Amino acid sequence: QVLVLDGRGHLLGRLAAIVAKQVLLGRKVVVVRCEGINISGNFYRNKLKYLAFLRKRMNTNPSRGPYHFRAPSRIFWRTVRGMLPHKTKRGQAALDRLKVFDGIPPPYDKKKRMVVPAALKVVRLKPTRKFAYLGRLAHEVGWKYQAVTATLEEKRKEKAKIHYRKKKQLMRLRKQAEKNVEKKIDKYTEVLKTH
Amino acid sequence: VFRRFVEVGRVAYVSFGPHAGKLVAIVDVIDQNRALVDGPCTQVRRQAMPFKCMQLTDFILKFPHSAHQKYVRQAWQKADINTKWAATRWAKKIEARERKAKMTDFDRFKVMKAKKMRNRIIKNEVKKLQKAALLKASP
Amino acid sequence: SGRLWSKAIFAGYKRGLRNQREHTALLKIEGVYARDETEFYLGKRCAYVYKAKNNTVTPGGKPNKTRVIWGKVTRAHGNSGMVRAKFRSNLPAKAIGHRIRVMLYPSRI
Amino acid sequence: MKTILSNQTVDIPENVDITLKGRTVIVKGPRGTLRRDFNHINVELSLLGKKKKRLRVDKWWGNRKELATVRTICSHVQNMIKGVTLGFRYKMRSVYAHFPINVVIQENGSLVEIRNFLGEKYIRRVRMRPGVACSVSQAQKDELILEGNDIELVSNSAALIQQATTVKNKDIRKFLDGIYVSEKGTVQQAD
Amino acid sequence: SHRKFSAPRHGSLGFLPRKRSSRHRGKVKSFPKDDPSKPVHLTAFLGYKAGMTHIVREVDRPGSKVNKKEVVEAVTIVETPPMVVVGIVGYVETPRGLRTFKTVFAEHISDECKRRFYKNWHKSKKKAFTKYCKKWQDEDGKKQLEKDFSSMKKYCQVIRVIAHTQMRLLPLRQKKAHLMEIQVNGGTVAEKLDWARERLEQQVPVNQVFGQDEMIDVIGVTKGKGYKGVTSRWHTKKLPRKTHRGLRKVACIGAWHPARVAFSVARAGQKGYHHRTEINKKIYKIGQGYLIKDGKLIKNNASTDYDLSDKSINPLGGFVHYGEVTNDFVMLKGCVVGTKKRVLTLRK
RNA sequence: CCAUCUGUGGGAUUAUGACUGAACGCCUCUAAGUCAGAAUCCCGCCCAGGCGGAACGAUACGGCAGCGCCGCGGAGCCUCGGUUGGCCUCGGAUAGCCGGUCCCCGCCGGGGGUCCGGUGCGGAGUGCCCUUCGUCCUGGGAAACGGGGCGCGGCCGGAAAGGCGGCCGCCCCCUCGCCCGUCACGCACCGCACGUUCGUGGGGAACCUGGCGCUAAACCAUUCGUAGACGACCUGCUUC
RNA sequence: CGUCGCUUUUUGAUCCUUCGAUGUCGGCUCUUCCUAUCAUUGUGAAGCAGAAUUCGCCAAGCGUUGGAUUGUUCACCCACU
RNA sequence: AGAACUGGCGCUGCGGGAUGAACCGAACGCCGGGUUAAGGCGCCCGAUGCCGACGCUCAUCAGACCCCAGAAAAGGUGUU
Repeated sequence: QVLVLDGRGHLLGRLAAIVAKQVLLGRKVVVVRCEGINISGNFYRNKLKYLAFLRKRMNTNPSRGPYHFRAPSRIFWRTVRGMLPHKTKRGQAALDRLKVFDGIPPPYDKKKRMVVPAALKVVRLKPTRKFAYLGRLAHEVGWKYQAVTATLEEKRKEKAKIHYRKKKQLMRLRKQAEKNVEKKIDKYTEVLKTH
Repeated sequence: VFRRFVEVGRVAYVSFGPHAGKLVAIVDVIDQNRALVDGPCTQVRRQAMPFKCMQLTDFILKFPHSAHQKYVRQAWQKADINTKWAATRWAKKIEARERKAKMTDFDRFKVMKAKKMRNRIIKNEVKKLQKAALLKASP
Repeated sequence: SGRLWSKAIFAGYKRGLRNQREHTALLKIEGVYARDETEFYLGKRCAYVYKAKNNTVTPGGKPNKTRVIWGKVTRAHGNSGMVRAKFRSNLPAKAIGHRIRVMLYPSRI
Repeated sequence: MKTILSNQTVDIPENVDITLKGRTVIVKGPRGTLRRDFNHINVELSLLGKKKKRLRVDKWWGNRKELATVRTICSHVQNMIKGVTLGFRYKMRSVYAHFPINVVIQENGSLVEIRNFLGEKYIRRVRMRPGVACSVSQAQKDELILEGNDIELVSNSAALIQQATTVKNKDIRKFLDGIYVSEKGTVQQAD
Repeated sequence: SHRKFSAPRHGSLGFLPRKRSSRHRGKVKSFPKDDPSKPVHLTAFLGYKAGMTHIVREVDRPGSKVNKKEVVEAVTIVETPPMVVVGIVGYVETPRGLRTFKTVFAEHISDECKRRFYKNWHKSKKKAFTKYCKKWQDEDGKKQLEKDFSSMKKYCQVIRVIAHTQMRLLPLRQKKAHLMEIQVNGGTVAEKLDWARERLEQQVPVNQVFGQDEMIDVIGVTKGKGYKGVTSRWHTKKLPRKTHRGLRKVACIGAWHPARVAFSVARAGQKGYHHRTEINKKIYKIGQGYLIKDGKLIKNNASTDYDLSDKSINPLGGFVHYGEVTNDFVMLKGCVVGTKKRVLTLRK
């Protein structure tokens, strides 16, 4: 049906190289909390090539022309717009299946997000080289919604920690409830055969 | 942090390549990313291997520096590595992970009809714990 | 009752970079991701089930709105293990991304 | 060159005890406590030995440029062990020309208001880093004594008075004003 | 190339889309953003301009060649009848800005309130809110109405107030109430909404929001001047008399190779009737309009303590193209955007 | 400007100046790490609001229909795509995880010893539904919550795009709601494809069919002139 | 004394395109951009005491006029700045 | 601008060089299967989704594939 990618710790283009291929095959990929996306190189360089990106502007009127989106959901969304053949109808309908969400919505906060170990800052960069957030280069340029985005995360991470406490509260039983010696036989058939 | 190392005389699991699954003993290192390993009682002979091919264990050994197969064959069987490798909780995993591969199709029907039994035995008994802790605090 | 076909999307045509060759599709079945392990799927008979306006069906059942384009796996393709296949028609190019149906016929093992 | 291991060891005196979260160095001394997490440097900290308290910092595969910075851990530990027991006293003397540099301190040693600097009619309120304190220097004229625990909260704040007193649009080879750091000592002497 | 004698741009590109504004009422773009310490008070307010007079006051400003001499200043007076607070509108804030959470309107609503909900009051059956005033009387719909305040207190954060003007107390012909929607910058959201449910459909005078000699902002729509050309719109210089086909125009509207007219060049369109915000207008006097019993009638407006006369701020002959002020007013200093008889909002 | 009125602040930083501090036993503004910093750049304020989204109001009987919701069958017409779902920690990477007495949080959990496991088995290379062909005779293990649902009724739960999630108590009903054995039966359509599921899908129009309901606005014409090239806009028309 | 480049705002060399026509000097009017910055902001250096100056750095946000003779571009001059 | 030896465009498409007269491959009846050439193999875009090998490299103006599309002297206790 639908896959729900988490966005923290991932690089920008290394994720959207994967996302743009899994969307031209017919799946629906939803990138969730794209606020915390790492990007390569030190912060001041990535800011310059996004500040110097802002002057890309047709001279006779800019209302027509280069639509600089500023929110870090539509930063990542413009990157997949580059790596799709979006002029054909084969590429217009590859943006009908991508919905990158800034922060985490209520449709998807009670879903289980996935991560891709081909685009992670953990796996891919050498640990002695600097990185930059899509969080605070998008806020530094225009996107005026940084405070009310992190404010809603602690209301999500409040109703998550009480859920993670209560799932392991439910899980603590089924190791101790499994303690009864009554059901002995149905484990001959699985310790032998990959319990 | 870093509770085990590489060392002259360390048993090392080998992850991939032409020697997957077999154990080797790190005997001597050469340059920054390769070794000179061997296994006498596990059918993999003295040669050089990279370090990203192998996979460290908790089995130190007591060798000289880069001795022959005559004195590795002693400390391999004197330590009884294969028994100590088998009855640990990491060759009970890789063997069961390949016990599921050679699990045949009639065997899966023996699994599925017996898995769906015990997971119902636990549920009508974990409910008996979901009721004897609410009844603690009805008032 | 129960699905008796391995899942498979339709991935493109057998192309160079400019021109494409229409005569053989190439697939991406769900599950193989290496050429070394696609040897099961060589020769399996694959079908493109889709919908249209009238009826025309084959068995004892009355015709309803389904029709199909049969076909078979030709050979392997690439290191990542996708599979090209030669149907007895050409694919309508609308089916890009939507699944086809790789059966269990041609079963040697 | 890619050297196998580079290391320095750190003694800890018995009056103080470092415990660590990992790369966070929780130092609890007599006069205060302080801490510096080091998540930028990727080196392991291993305290070792009872009754002796040796701290050992060791970086296994650093490039000349990361073999460089294993000393920067242990040199930044010995400015907490020396800083939590002694604590840093900085003494700056105002070199004043014909116009005397006046100064008062309002909010418990944290707001320094610097008037009559070089005849200017402007007051410079230079609030300090949180944790440090000032002094009207007793038994010494026009001196200003800064105390605290962490040296990079002291000296950064202590530089904000030498830097804020700047003679602009003039000569700086002549016209020598400002309250320059002249003595970098500790609170407890000879200890 | 390289103009040889520099000039600045005629007109400013920050006001650039010179449009007939899509509104007649001055929309407040941004209210003052509050601290929760200060008391429970409003921001913006409605008033209609009527005309202008001037003034003579005794300035006090030591340091100029002006101090303690009589100084005339051009003033403008703006008539404010008391409002009636009707709706309570609560806003939740998102990662996409604000969002209107839900609203509550007052129990019974007045006659010019219902006149905004139609484009024809004559033909229509006047049937707005007839099935919404029946959720206050019933206790079936009452507890799901106060359900919409305790939820309003729990989630949404920047609540506002719907009010409008009283149009029986003006000399206009208009009689539609200009419904507004203004923000309460009170304390916490407990005290912010606790102050409004008590005071739905009770009035708000102008001397309850504004203090005299505090300098405020005006939002209004400019004087509509028509379809005017370049030398009257961007004030580009007239060409000399010998010019063929036309004098009152810009001559060269761009270079060759950008083969495309820039937006930056000055050309003709619709001058006037734009939306503007005048910044920093001091209020000179708050007036009280036609007082009650004792004496046949009392005018007593514009009766300063250095004048001592039976006068009122309606000029002799009444205001030109407005009428005659009977009510409270606000006299600003200077020029204020709009025709006479035009709605222009004040704002803290 | 030939008279008058008004024009406003924040953030990351450039250059530069420093701090601590190695590289290099000393020195160092830099290599890791920190600080000040401006007509710059970004944003506020101001102007326009999008093949973008909210909130609320009103919803067409008269002499006749009609039009909504909830429970309704029955057929026609069009669009096509899918063959089971995971209902959620935070984050760490020179480490993190589980189980745990004690002190600190309005009788439960934030803080430390202590005990496990770690190429992750309290393992989305996994997990649970599950491949349940139907049904009967007929035995054993498992089973005191019965489970479909027009239910009936209460409750509180989830605002970032809530379009959902439980509990408790009663109700036409069942004690065959699982696993293993005993007994055979059902289209066994005679080798053969478009099988099985989402799904009593989604869209629009009629006829016999049950209840609860509702009985209005737009634009023209007229008028206004706060507006006007025309359009548009601003307004008015009560039997006082 | 040398020596190494850059820019196409000078002139020249070349003839690629246009000869069934690209309307060719200047000025007026007007918008935008360049930085190799005259003034302004933030700094550094001086054979910088102050004041007046000069050379460098980030920098195109802002300004860079009125006049006599000339068809003038350029010039030169008066005068504010 | 002008010559010498050979080849090519001119008369010529096709795969490649992002596009291109001449460059590198290769020269054409109409097509089914197979394999390669110069080229390439993160996504546009067929193919590295190989558990590729060994190094070098931090750029507040990175670099990135013949002809071919913007550079030198001199200098650096950057670093090997």
